[PDB]
Amino acid sequence: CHPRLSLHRPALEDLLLGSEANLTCTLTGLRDASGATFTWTPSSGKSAVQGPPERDLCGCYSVSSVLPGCAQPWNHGETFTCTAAHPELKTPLTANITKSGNTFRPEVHLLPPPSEELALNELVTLTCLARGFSPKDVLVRWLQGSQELPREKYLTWASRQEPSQGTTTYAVTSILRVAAEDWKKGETFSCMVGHEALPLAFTQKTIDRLAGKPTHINVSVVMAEADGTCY
Amino acid sequence: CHPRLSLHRPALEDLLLGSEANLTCTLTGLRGATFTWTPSSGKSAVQGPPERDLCGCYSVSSVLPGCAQPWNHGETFTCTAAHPELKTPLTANITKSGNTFRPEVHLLPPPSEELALNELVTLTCLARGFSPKDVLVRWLQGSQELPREKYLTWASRQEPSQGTTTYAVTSILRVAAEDWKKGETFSCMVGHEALPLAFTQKTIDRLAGKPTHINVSVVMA
Amino acid sequence: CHPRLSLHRPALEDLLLGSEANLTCTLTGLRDASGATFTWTPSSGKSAVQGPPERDLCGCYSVSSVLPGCAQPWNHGETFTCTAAHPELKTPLTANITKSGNTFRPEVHLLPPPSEELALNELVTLTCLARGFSPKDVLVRWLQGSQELPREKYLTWASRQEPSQGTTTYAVTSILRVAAEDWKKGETFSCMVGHEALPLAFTQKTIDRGKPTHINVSVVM
Ligand SMILES: *[C@@H]1O[C@H](CO)[C@@H](O)[C@H](O)[C@H]1NC(C)=O
Ligand SMILES: *[C@@H]1O[C@H](CO)[C@@H](O)[C@H](O)[C@H]1NC(C)=O
Repeated sequence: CHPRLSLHRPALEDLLLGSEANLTCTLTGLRDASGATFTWTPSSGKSAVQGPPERDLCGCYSVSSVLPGCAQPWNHGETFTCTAAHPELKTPLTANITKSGNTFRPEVHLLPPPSEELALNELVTLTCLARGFSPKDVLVRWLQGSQELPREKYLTWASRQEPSQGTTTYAVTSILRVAAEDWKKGETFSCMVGHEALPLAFTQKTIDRLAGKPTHINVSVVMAEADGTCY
Repeated sequence: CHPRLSLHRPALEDLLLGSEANLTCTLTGLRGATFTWTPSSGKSAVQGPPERDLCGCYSVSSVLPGCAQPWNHGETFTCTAAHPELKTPLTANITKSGNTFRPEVHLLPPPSEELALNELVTLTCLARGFSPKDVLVRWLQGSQELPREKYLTWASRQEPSQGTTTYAVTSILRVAAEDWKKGETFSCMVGHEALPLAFTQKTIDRLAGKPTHINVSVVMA
Repeated sequence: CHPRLSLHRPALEDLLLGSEANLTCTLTGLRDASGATFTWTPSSGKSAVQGPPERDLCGCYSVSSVLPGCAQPWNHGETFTCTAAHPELKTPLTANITKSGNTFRPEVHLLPPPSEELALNELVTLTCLARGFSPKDVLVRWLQGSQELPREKYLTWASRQEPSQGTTTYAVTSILRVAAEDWKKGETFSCMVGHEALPLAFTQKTIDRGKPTHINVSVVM
């Protein structure tokens, strides 16, 4: 039915681990096609190419656009605007976007395997929880030793909003299943989280067999020459 | 503009808690209609009193109630529709699932980095490896069941193995530090179709993360 | 020496395990005619079945009245009624039943094994104790790991009334005997209790080898 125009933030995986940074601005409710060419208030190379539209419920057309090169305006704190001229409305429709403020940084925790899984000796599982961050975009990757595991080895849920104790924050989880022989050989596994509010955009926590439910605390302290003309 | 038919399995919150379990056939059109159910069951249904969706065709539903024992008994249900815009009647059907699997539930203790700020401790519940993807999760404190507005549970994704198809789901609950240091206990419950007694429970308190022995030695040499 | 009529309740195993519900109405005593007219005052269509020709002592002919489908009306608060009239007893009589109020939730403990047999290394006992619930209807089941043990590997007493201050609460016990190799190896067990005052119909406690922590500190000069 009637058209409606929306704006979309740049993807998180391209700002952290990438080079290019494309914004995008779509408009649904287009009948077949139109002569809409968009307007963007910083216009340094506005290669706003649209391409073939997509089909909706019972057959409809929706066309969009992009704009490249958005690292330094998006992180420095610029502003953007998208608007297009089209038939099926009175006034041409507009939209604006800005990098958010009033953010929080995530608290990352890596939990050891439960004690019951260790006796069966088939596989174990390691849980990675991130908690209390204000925008809802995150990245979770795993490492074994120092080598990154491929994406199809683990499972990550989505970011959701947790019950309120003040400001509104979010959370996420992930699990990885590894062979129970390697847990006793002494390998290490570690979890990485990438978020906007962190200082260098990534942080990590690490766990192996000794650190984390050890059933053993051994510590030796040797203090050598306590009466020893300290200068 | 376009016709469509569906069925739906009865919801798990009604199959497990209070047995009044419905079974829904929808039709999305009329851009007047009669439905027919092949198991007799005596009690007839009620038609939808026909809301609209997606800016378009107003759908119409009809619900056959009182079918909680033939669902678990292994019976089969089909519902047959009719409409002016339909050339033939449409039919579809639904059965109970076969070759189920039961879940494995774990409750993990809070990380020790968290106890140093004196605000709130975090408990984590995980359930893994069950074949039909429908599940329930409920938390407790002692015996008092907590209201649902106090925790957060995720959906039920599919986990990456090569053997079969299995699923998993998580949940967190943040309780106060003063109640944690007193020795209050907390529990996590999971409900599944494939469990024999329909519920399983795990609990925790401020012990059971503490280590079993500590060896310190100070050498003045 | 002649009985009068009264009315029983549904079985808790059937009412909790999701299957069905019945309701029984009985008189007996003498081998007389089959004009035992059982009549139910509320009846949603499917009325009762005049039951099997059961016998009791000196030919005391018992037949009963049993109706299916009694979960939702019993649970939300109806008030059922049974009336009867006999060829000998042509003077009719009636009884009533009602789901109770004034409920309390149970408290379940599991207790570790008995140092005397902890040294003997032959067999160990685990005792489950429930206490303080309002009707005299419970279930007890035992588990190991995630697997349910059969009902022949333990014993359970009946629920006696406990004497204490003011109100009438109840209690019941059960014991389980298991060999020592898996008990010292680290296998775990569970005790479950079903009761109609709990909001999710069940609770469950588990036990395993509750010890304190060791601390060794040594100074070497
Ligand atoms: C952004 O647009 C909204 C309406 O779409 C308007 O209310 C708001 O003032 C705009 N903000 C700026 C900074 O232009
Ligand atoms: C009923 O369900 C079966 C699968 O159980 C399917 O193969 C069939 O197409 C369905 N419809 C019928 C028999 O009309």
